[PDB]
Amino acid sequence: QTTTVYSLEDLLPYLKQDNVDVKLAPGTYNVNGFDVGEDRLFSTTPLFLFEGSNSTYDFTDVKLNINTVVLTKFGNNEVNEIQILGNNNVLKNLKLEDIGTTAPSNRAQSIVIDGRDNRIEGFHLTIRGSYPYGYGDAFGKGGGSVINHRKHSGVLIRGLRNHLKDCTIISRSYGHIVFMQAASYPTVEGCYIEGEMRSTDDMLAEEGTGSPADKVDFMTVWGYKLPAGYMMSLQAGGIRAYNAGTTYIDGVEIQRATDNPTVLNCTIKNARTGVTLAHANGTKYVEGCTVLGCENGYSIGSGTVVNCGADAIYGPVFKNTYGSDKGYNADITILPPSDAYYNGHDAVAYIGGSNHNLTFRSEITEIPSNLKIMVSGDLQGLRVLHGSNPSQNNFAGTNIVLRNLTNFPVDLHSDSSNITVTSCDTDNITDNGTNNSIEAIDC
Repeated sequence: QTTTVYSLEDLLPYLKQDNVDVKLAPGTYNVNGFDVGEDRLFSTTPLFLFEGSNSTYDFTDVKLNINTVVLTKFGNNEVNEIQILGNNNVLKNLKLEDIGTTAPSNRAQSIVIDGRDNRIEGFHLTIRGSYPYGYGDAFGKGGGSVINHRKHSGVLIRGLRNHLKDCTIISRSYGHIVFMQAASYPTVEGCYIEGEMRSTDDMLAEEGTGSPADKVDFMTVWGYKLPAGYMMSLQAGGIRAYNAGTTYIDGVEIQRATDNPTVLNCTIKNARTGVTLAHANGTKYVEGCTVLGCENGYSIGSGTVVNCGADAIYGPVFKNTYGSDKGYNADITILPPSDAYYNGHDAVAYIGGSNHNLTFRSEITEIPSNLKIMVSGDLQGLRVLHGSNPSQNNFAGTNIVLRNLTNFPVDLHSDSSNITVTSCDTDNITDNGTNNSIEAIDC
């Protein structure tokens, strides 16, 4: 009972209907500035507002090119390209590309998933257009920013039991790539998520150019001049959950934290973090993932990370977020480097909180001398120097199992206690903590 349409104009009325089975015919469809206006294709934002329920939309072999100037055609208002408000919808196989790099007038998201039991599968999304682009979050990601931002993020998962499956999300925009706000039981599965990087040294080389960073003398939002020797993503989170947000289900506005997120078989490359779910409540579960060249690998706060890998070229593979982290169980492989090392954090892992069970595995034999597993201590992390983000650094670790099946050294700080360490080698383990146990393992 599939209805096939051959233009965006004939597609739009179906987005208001329940129980439809619609296919946009293979082809290339362009959305330009002249398509936005009262008498034009798109009079309102979101451009594609899926209000119906129990519908299926087939975008196989559809290329949708959206000119980034459309992000400025709705005044000082947020522009979403796609938003799902209905329930039990399936959208599949769309290839969506932002054309050009024009920044939104306010902010933008490519896709916002509200409602319940929706699935977006097989999408290929290229995100462009944001301001400032080139600094990551160094000069602001919220209010009071050093440089005023106009962010543009990829997929915002909200609602209930919403599902992003087998998608490719490429971001060249300052914003999250995939993030969750007020989402209950979201699932991200089989996705490839990719940003790009820039060194802080390259940013500092803007001295004397009159760039926005040069005009503030490179003073970051963290309270200090941008330090040399770090590799930053130009994006925010690869997959990042919020402890806040607004969603809509069945007409009901809901403000709540993300809860019960699941991330399965995802690859995240060159983002600010691979998988960060520490701010979500409920059960956090991450399995089968690969994090490459991110500033941080896995930070879920509490729950399970199993059969996951990350390299350590730009940041630690593992970070406890706060000293209140409790019950973080993790089995992480430190992968061979995906590119040259540029890790100014001087750690492959930062461990704290209590009652964790942590296994690290690696076949790396060539260990850079600045890389160690830290239990407590003063992490030289880009965003936590000099008292910045104080709850995220310099906290105690107690009652933690640490199985170090790697050649990386371990430093147990004086704030660590009751750490049960097993390790391939114990000669490179420094123990300044209280009542820690260190035992050797064979190979």
